[PDB]
Amino acid sequence: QCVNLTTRTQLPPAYTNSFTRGVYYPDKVFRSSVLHSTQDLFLPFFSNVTWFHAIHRFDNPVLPFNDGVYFASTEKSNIIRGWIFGTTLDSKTQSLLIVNNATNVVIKVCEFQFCNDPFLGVYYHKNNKSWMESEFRVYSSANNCTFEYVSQPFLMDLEGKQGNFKNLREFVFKNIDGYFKIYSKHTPINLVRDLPQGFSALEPLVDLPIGINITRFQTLLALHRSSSGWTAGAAAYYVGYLQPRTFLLKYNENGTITDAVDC
Amino acid sequence: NIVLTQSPASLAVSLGQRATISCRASESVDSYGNSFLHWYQQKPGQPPKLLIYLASNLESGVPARFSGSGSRTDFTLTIDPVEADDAATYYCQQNNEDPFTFGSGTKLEIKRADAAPTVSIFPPSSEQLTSGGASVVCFLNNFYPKDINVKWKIDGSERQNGVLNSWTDQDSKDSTYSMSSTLTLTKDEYERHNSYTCEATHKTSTSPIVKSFNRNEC
Amino acid sequence: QVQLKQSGPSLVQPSQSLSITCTVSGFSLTSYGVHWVRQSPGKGLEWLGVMWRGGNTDYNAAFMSRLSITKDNSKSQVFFKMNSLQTDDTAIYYCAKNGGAHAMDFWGQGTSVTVSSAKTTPPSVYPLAPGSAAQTNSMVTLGCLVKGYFPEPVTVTWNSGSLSSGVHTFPAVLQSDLYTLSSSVTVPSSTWPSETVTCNVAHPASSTKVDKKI
Amino acid sequence: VFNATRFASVYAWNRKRISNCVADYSVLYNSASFSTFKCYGVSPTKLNDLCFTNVYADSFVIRGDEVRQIAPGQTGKIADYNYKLPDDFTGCVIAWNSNNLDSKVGGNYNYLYRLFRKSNLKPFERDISTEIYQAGSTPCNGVEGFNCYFPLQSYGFQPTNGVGYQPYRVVVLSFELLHAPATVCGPKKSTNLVKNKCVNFNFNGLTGTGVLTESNKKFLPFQQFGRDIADTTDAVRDPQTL
Repeated sequence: QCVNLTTRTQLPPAYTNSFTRGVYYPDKVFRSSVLHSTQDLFLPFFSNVTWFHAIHRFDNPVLPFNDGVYFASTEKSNIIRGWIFGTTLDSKTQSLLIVNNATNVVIKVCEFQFCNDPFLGVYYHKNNKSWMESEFRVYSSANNCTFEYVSQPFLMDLEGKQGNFKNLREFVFKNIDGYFKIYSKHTPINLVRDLPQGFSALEPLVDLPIGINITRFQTLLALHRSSSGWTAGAAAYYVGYLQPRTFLLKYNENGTITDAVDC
Repeated sequence: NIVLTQSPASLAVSLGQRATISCRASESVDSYGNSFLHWYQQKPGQPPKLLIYLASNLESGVPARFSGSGSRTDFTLTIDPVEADDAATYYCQQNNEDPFTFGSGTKLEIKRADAAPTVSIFPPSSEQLTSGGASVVCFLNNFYPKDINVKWKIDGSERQNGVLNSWTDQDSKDSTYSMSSTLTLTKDEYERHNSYTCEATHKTSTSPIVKSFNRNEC
Repeated sequence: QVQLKQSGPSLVQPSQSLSITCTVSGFSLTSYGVHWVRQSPGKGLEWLGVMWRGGNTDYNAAFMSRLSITKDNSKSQVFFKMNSLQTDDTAIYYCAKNGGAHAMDFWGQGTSVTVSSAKTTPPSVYPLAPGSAAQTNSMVTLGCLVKGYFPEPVTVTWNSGSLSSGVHTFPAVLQSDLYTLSSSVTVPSSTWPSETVTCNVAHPASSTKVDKKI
Repeated sequence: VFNATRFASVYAWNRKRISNCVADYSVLYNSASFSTFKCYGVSPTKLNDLCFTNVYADSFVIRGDEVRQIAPGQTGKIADYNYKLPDDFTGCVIAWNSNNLDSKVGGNYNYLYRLFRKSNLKPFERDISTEIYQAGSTPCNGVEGFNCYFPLQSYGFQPTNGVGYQPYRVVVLSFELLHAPATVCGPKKSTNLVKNKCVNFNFNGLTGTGVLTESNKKFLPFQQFGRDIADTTDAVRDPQTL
């Protein structure tokens, strides 16, 4: 209900500036050698955005979800296991639960009683490990489910590690009249600093016709311990607020967006 | 007091017609949403069975021809169509005030096809006479309607003391009536005359039912 | 499915007490009550009492202090304790399953309980066959005279139930502290005097089954 | 659900949530394995070209005489106290005589129904209360007797009873439209594909007229259509064949 991890080291909120990130394909139309003008929820260029870490600095605050938010999950040991979206973030109303149990990205919508800092646990990170999940502190209870979905099977590496970030898993989360669309893009990286100054068009992952109100969101994170004395590995994520400003999309002959311009 | 003045006392209805059975009650009413009672059907060869619960919903086990309605005090059972399976005694049980007694009971008879009785006399054997008893048995079974009059008349004069019968009601299996006539006599009375007769009179049989027999016919 | 046949009592004396065992089967006795009635003693079908759904009991206004009911969930049987029985209490008793609105949906076979101080008297069966000079019209009728027995009833059949067409079971006539039962069957000439015919009896109370040849 | 192994009661019906799928309803209408097929507000042939938000197949059984109560604009014991439907029910009710399936030796008395209730139910309001209430001012304190009825009663689904009492596996397909996006639809029937000929095409997303011919254009995995430099549709990926 109000489980907050105590191993978080008191540090101020980190911030950065997005150079050109937060652009995705707004439609399913193939175009060749054009500069298409469009207006939808994208991240404004040169806009100040936050920087949240998940390490042994473990950030998981209650952040606002007005229209949509852009994420850039920089992972090394795959600490990010999913996201939470809902209005009250408790069992009072319906709340979207996105979680990855290291085998399938489970997506459900029930009256999930989320805590102040939910997480998943991997016991025995040192010896006799087996990389098995035992603690599931995502929610306390669930009632009156309205949507259920399980992604394809995968195999995530729960090996706790320290150092730089290896994978760049960018996502976009928005809610437009119940159409909770999710974009994704996975690419490697060697990042030891703030959000990279680059560009990459994100492809659509899934489309969740849920039909609920969403005003705030959180992020699920994995922990390790050999449930308050747990610690995390090496990962981080960002939060960029989308706005319906005017943007251009430069399409190449192959049909991909190679560059964009914020008016 | 709850005087369940159920009427009529009995009925004799033909096939394909409509029979009506009323039921009166005193108390109580307004239990949850109604004040209706339960109806039953006691066949001569089967115990009672629930017909309609709350007088507005049919009950399984019995045919679905039963229906009806009723006021807060008066109730009515509509039997339509009257068939050969409705030969039974209907009742009306209280359900909302102790005691849950039934009505007076309305016996419904079905006017089936008529049939004449059989004739078979069985005088007592020499062993029965040695025991002390002497009971001539004359079976008049497989007939319809029940309007039958058996009356023994010995050759000497009209008998009115030893006349006896065992009238069987219309069974559920056997749709016809049956009656076993008997004549209680002593050894001297049986040997008083040689010839006797099992005299009877049936409604359908215009001619008199008679059959003579001797004492040595055993 | 629902079975509520009664048994146990055979013959009771007046001014005594004995319980009628109504065997419950087909439904949970704790979830449904069991009624108790008798077959029209004078006036219409007389209701005696009912066991509630695992609680108290209700009884007739006249039989409030006379009769009592008690349930035994261990044996799945309900006992109908009788007290102060008189000669007028002789009738066929039935039990039924408590319905929704205190209805009696399913009913049992019941049993005939006779109230009398006299003891059980065995029967004196006399086979009824036609004589050599007896008349006949394209048929041969037989009978069995079960005279001088007590208490009622007694079921009579023919050849262990082989003959069923012409069989007619009549009610027993009340004699002086005894009963006189009679039965008959219409059969062709090929079954008598050529073949052997045996008339069997069955006393439901004493379970007496003694065969008698015609 | 129509051919399920076992059904629920009339007041505790098994609400099977159906969403994000399709179904050819003409097969069920012509399945030759039903006793009643009555769709209210829309015919089985018209609903094949319509989509719905949520579909709930309420699974239960009732007697033959009670089938008329399960319909819009009809009252009764089950229509008011056990399972209340809306006055504007736009779904469809289907039933099948299950006397050879549900009934057994002695009668199947597992299906229960309430003879009354404290108040009439609302549209699509389920109640599983088994409490025995008092009718008069004399409190019974639980058990029934002396003016306090027991509402739950079992159905008399016997194998030798009349057709009015036999079981009918009623399946009320509750079709409704809520604020959420449409998820259920009918059979998306199509025609044969024609190539290298002037034919009018009609896809789910766009339509037009032209000669459909293969080319070296490579659409992305999510791109279903394509436009030229002038932002005009000049290419399309067939939804059936990639």
